Amino acid sequence: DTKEQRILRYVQQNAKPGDPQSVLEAIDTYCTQKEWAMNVGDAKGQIMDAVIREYSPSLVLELGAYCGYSAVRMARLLQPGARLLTMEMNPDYAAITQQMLNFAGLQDKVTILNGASQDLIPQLKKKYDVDTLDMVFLDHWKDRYLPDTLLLEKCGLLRKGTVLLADNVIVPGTPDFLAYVRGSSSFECTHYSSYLEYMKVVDGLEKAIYQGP
Ligand SMILES: O=C(CSCCNC(=O)c1cc(-c2ccc(F)cc2)cc(O)c1O)c1ccc(O)c(O)c1
Ligand SMILES: [Cl-]
Ligand SMILES: [Cl-]
Ligand SMILES: [Mg+2]
Repeated sequence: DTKEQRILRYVQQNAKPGDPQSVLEAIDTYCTQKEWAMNVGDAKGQIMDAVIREYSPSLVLELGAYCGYSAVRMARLLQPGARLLTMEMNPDYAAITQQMLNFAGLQDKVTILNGASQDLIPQLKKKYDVDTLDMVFLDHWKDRYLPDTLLLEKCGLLRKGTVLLADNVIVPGTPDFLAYVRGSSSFECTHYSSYLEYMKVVDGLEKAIYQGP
Protein backbone atom coordinates (compact mmCIF):
# COMPACT_ATOMS: atom_id res chain seq x y z
CA ASP A 1 0.00 0.00 0.00
CA THR A 2 0.91 3.65 -0.27
CA LYS A 3 1.44 6.18 2.55
CA GLU A 4 -1.92 7.81 1.64
CA GLN A 5 -3.71 4.48 1.89
CA ARG A 6 -2.07 3.96 5.25
CA ILE A 7 -3.22 7.36 6.49
CA LEU A 8 -6.84 6.68 5.35
CA ARG A 9 -6.87 3.27 7.02
CA TYR A 10 -5.54 4.81 10.24
CA VAL A 11 -8.29 7.42 10.25
CA GLN A 12 -10.96 4.76 9.57
CA GLN A 13 -9.65 2.76 12.55
CA ASN A 14 -8.82 5.60 15.01
CA ALA A 15 -11.48 8.25 14.43
CA LYS A 16 -15.27 8.43 14.79
CA PRO A 17 -17.37 8.40 11.59
CA GLY A 18 -18.99 11.79 11.14
CA ASP A 19 -16.66 13.57 13.58
CA PRO A 20 -14.31 15.82 11.61
CA GLN A 21 -12.25 16.89 14.63
CA SER A 22 -11.44 13.22 15.36
CA VAL A 23 -10.38 12.81 11.73
CA LEU A 24 -7.94 15.72 11.96
CA GLU A 25 -6.54 14.44 15.27
CA ALA A 26 -6.01 10.99 13.79
CA ILE A 27 -4.16 12.29 10.78
CA ASP A 28 -1.98 14.55 12.91
CA THR A 29 -1.17 11.66 15.28
CA TYR A 30 -0.26 9.37 12.43
CA CYS A 31 1.99 11.93 10.80
CA THR A 32 3.75 12.82 14.06
CA GLN A 33 4.27 9.23 15.28
CA LYS A 34 4.43 7.06 12.17
CA GLU A 35 5.23 8.81 8.92
CA TRP A 36 5.41 12.44 7.83
CA ALA A 37 3.03 13.59 5.12
CA MET A 38 2.35 16.89 3.30
CA ASN A 39 -0.93 17.75 5.05
CA VAL A 40 -1.17 21.40 6.10
CA GLY A 41 -0.90 20.18 9.71
CA ASP A 42 -2.14 21.55 13.03
CA ALA A 43 0.12 24.62 13.37
CA LYS A 44 -0.80 26.12 10.01
CA GLY A 45 -4.24 24.54 10.30
CA GLN A 46 -5.03 26.73 13.32
CA ILE A 47 -4.22 29.83 11.27
CA MET A 48 -6.47 28.54 8.47
CA ASP A 49 -9.24 28.03 10.99
CA ALA A 50 -8.90 31.61 12.26
CA VAL A 51 -9.16 32.91 8.65
CA ILE A 52 -12.17 30.79 7.79
CA ARG A 53 -13.96 31.91 10.87
CA GLU A 54 -13.19 35.59 10.11
CA TYR A 55 -14.55 35.48 6.58
CA SER A 56 -17.27 32.77 6.76
CA PRO A 57 -16.94 32.14 3.00
CA SER A 58 -19.94 30.76 1.15
CA LEU A 59 -17.86 29.29 -1.72
CA VAL A 60 -14.25 28.19 -1.33
CA LEU A 61 -11.95 26.79 -4.04
CA GLU A 62 -8.99 24.62 -2.98
CA LEU A 63 -6.18 23.85 -5.38
CA GLY A 64 -4.60 20.58 -4.30
CA ALA A 65 -6.41 18.17 -1.96
CA TYR A 66 -3.84 15.51 -1.15
CA CYS A 67 -5.56 13.26 1.41
CA GLY A 68 -8.34 15.71 2.29
CA TYR A 69 -6.90 17.14 5.53
CA SER A 70 -7.34 20.77 4.54
CA ALA A 71 -10.73 20.08 2.96
CA VAL A 72 -11.93 18.51 6.27
CA ARG A 73 -10.41 21.40 8.19
CA MET A 74 -12.21 24.04 6.13
CA ALA A 75 -15.46 22.26 5.45
CA ARG A 76 -16.10 21.54 9.16
CA LEU A 77 -16.21 25.29 9.81
CA LEU A 78 -18.42 26.33 6.87
CA GLN A 79 -21.90 27.59 7.55
CA PRO A 80 -24.91 25.49 6.51
CA GLY A 81 -25.27 25.53 2.75
CA ALA A 82 -21.73 26.87 2.10
CA ARG A 83 -19.58 24.83 -0.26
CA LEU A 84 -16.03 23.80 -1.07
CA LEU A 85 -14.73 22.79 -4.47
CA THR A 86 -11.31 21.06 -4.45
CA MET A 87 -9.21 20.39 -7.56
CA GLU A 88 -6.88 17.36 -7.41
CA MET A 89 -4.94 16.27 -10.43
CA ASN A 90 -3.62 12.99 -8.96
CA PRO A 91 -6.45 10.40 -9.21
CA ASP A 92 -5.11 8.31 -6.38
CA TYR A 93 -5.10 11.35 -4.08
CA ALA A 94 -8.60 12.29 -5.31
CA ALA A 95 -9.87 8.87 -4.30
CA ILE A 96 -8.29 9.12 -0.83
CA THR A 97 -9.74 12.59 -0.37
CA GLN A 98 -13.25 11.47 -1.31
CA GLN A 99 -13.08 8.61 1.14
CA MET A 100 -11.72 10.87 3.88
CA LEU A 101 -14.57 13.33 3.36
CA ASN A 102 -17.12 10.51 3.33
CA PHE A 103 -15.74 9.18 6.63
CA ALA A 104 -15.87 12.70 8.11
CA GLY A 105 -19.49 13.12 7.04
CA LEU A 106 -18.59 16.18 4.96
CA GLN A 107 -19.38 14.83 1.50
CA ASP A 108 -22.45 16.98 0.95
CA LYS A 109 -20.36 20.20 1.45
CA VAL A 110 -17.46 19.31 -0.78
CA THR A 111 -17.00 18.46 -4.41
CA ILE A 112 -13.69 16.89 -5.32
CA LEU A 113 -12.84 17.42 -8.94
CA ASN A 114 -10.18 15.14 -10.39
CA GLY A 115 -8.17 17.10 -13.12
CA ALA A 116 -5.59 19.88 -13.67
CA SER A 117 -6.51 23.24 -12.21
CA GLN A 118 -5.56 25.04 -15.41
CA ASP A 119 -8.13 22.93 -17.29
CA LEU A 120 -10.88 23.08 -14.71
CA ILE A 121 -10.71 26.78 -13.70
CA PRO A 122 -12.04 27.93 -17.10
CA GLN A 123 -15.03 25.56 -16.70
CA LEU A 124 -16.15 26.81 -13.28
CA LYS A 125 -18.63 29.38 -14.48
CA LYS A 126 -20.36 27.48 -17.23
CA LYS A 127 -20.12 23.89 -15.99
CA TYR A 128 -20.14 24.34 -12.18
CA ASP A 129 -22.40 27.47 -12.04
CA VAL A 130 -19.90 29.54 -10.14
CA ASP A 131 -20.19 33.36 -10.20
CA THR A 132 -17.25 34.50 -8.09
CA LEU A 133 -15.17 32.87 -5.31
CA ASP A 134 -15.14 34.03 -1.70
CA MET A 135 -11.84 32.31 -0.85
CA VAL A 136 -9.14 30.30 -2.59
CA PHE A 137 -6.70 27.98 -0.77
CA LEU A 138 -3.52 27.33 -2.77
CA ASP A 139 -1.73 24.09 -1.87
CA HIS A 140 -0.87 22.42 -5.21
CA TRP A 141 2.42 22.46 -7.08
CA LYS A 142 4.24 25.57 -5.94
CA ASP A 143 5.16 26.70 -9.48
CA ARG A 144 1.42 26.76 -10.28
CA TYR A 145 0.36 29.31 -7.62
CA LEU A 146 1.11 32.33 -9.80
CA PRO A 147 -0.17 31.10 -13.19
CA ASP A 148 -3.37 29.80 -11.64
CA THR A 149 -3.97 33.11 -9.72
CA LEU A 150 -3.63 35.03 -13.00
CA LEU A 151 -6.00 32.53 -14.64
CA LEU A 152 -8.61 33.00 -11.87
CA GLU A 153 -8.50 36.72 -12.59
CA LYS A 154 -8.74 36.25 -16.34
CA CYS A 155 -11.76 34.04 -15.93
CA GLY A 156 -13.58 36.62 -13.80
CA LEU A 157 -13.68 34.42 -10.70
CA LEU A 158 -12.19 36.95 -8.25
CA ARG A 159 -14.23 39.79 -6.76
CA LYS A 160 -13.33 42.68 -4.43
CA GLY A 161 -12.55 41.00 -1.14
CA THR A 162 -11.81 37.46 -2.43
CA VAL A 163 -9.33 35.96 0.03
CA LEU A 164 -6.39 33.97 -1.36
CA LEU A 165 -4.60 31.88 1.30
CA ALA A 166 -1.40 30.18 0.16
CA ASP A 167 0.41 27.36 1.92
CA ASN A 168 4.16 26.77 1.83
CA VAL A 169 5.26 30.26 0.91
CA ILE A 170 8.59 29.63 2.75
CA VAL A 171 9.07 25.76 2.37
CA PRO A 172 9.10 24.62 -0.39
CA GLY A 173 8.44 28.27 -1.19
CA THR A 174 6.63 30.06 -3.97
CA PRO A 175 8.88 33.00 -4.78
CA ASP A 176 7.25 34.25 -7.98
CA PHE A 177 3.76 34.19 -6.42
CA LEU A 178 4.94 35.94 -3.26
CA ALA A 179 6.79 38.67 -5.09
CA TYR A 180 3.87 39.18 -7.39
CA VAL A 181 1.12 39.56 -4.85
CA ARG A 182 3.26 41.67 -2.50
CA GLY A 183 4.11 44.01 -5.37
CA SER A 184 0.63 44.35 -6.83
CA SER A 185 -1.81 47.16 -6.01
CA SER A 186 -4.55 44.62 -6.68
CA PHE A 187 -3.73 42.63 -3.56
CA GLU A 188 -3.51 43.47 0.13
CA CYS A 189 -1.15 40.93 1.73
CA THR A 190 -0.46 39.56 5.20
CA HIS A 191 2.18 36.98 6.15
CA TYR A 192 1.42 34.47 8.91
CA SER A 193 4.65 32.87 10.12
CA SER A 194 4.33 29.28 11.30
CA TYR A 195 6.00 25.88 10.92
CA LEU A 196 6.14 23.21 8.33
CA GLU A 197 3.66 20.47 9.13
CA TYR A 198 4.93 18.08 11.75
CA MET A 199 8.45 19.62 11.75
CA LYS A 200 10.56 22.12 13.62
CA VAL A 201 11.18 24.07 10.41
CA VAL A 202 9.76 27.58 9.74
CA ASP A 203 7.07 27.95 7.10
CA GLY A 204 4.20 30.35 6.57
CA LEU A 205 0.94 31.20 4.94
CA GLU A 206 0.32 34.28 2.84
CA LYS A 207 -3.12 35.86 2.74
CA ALA A 208 -3.70 38.09 -0.31
CA ILE A 209 -7.02 39.91 -0.56
CA TYR A 210 -8.03 40.83 -4.10
CA GLN A 211 -8.91 44.50 -4.53
CA GLY A 212 -10.25 44.52 -8.14
CA PRO A 213 -8.43 45.83 -11.26
O1 LIG B 1 -0.46 17.81 -8.19
C1 LIG B 1 0.16 16.88 -7.66
C2 LIG B 1 0.95 17.09 -6.38
S1 LIG B 1 0.45 18.64 -5.64
C3 LIG B 1 1.39 18.49 -4.09
C4 LIG B 1 1.84 19.90 -3.76
N1 LIG B 1 2.26 20.13 -2.41
C5 LIG B 1 3.52 19.96 -2.07
O2 LIG B 1 4.35 19.55 -2.91
C6 LIG B 1 3.98 20.17 -0.68
C7 LIG B 1 5.30 19.82 -0.33
C8 LIG B 1 5.78 20.02 0.95
C9 LIG B 1 7.15 19.62 1.30
C10 LIG B 1 7.83 18.58 0.66
C11 LIG B 1 9.09 18.24 1.01
C12 LIG B 1 9.72 18.96 1.99
F1 LIG B 1 11.00 18.63 2.36
C13 LIG B 1 9.12 20.04 2.65
C14 LIG B 1 7.83 20.36 2.27
C15 LIG B 1 4.89 20.52 1.91
C16 LIG B 1 3.62 20.90 1.59
O3 LIG B 1 2.75 21.38 2.53
C17 LIG B 1 3.11 20.73 0.29
O4 LIG B 1 1.86 21.19 0.06
C18 LIG B 1 0.40 15.61 -8.37
C19 LIG B 1 -0.10 15.41 -9.67
C20 LIG B 1 0.15 14.24 -10.33
C21 LIG B 1 0.94 13.28 -9.72
O5 LIG B 1 1.19 12.11 -10.38
C22 LIG B 1 1.45 13.49 -8.44
O6 LIG B 1 2.22 12.57 -7.80
C23 LIG B 1 1.17 14.63 -7.75
CL1 LIG C 1 -3.81 19.10 3.35
CL1 LIG D 1 1.89 20.61 12.74
MG1 LIG E 1 1.14 22.38 1.63
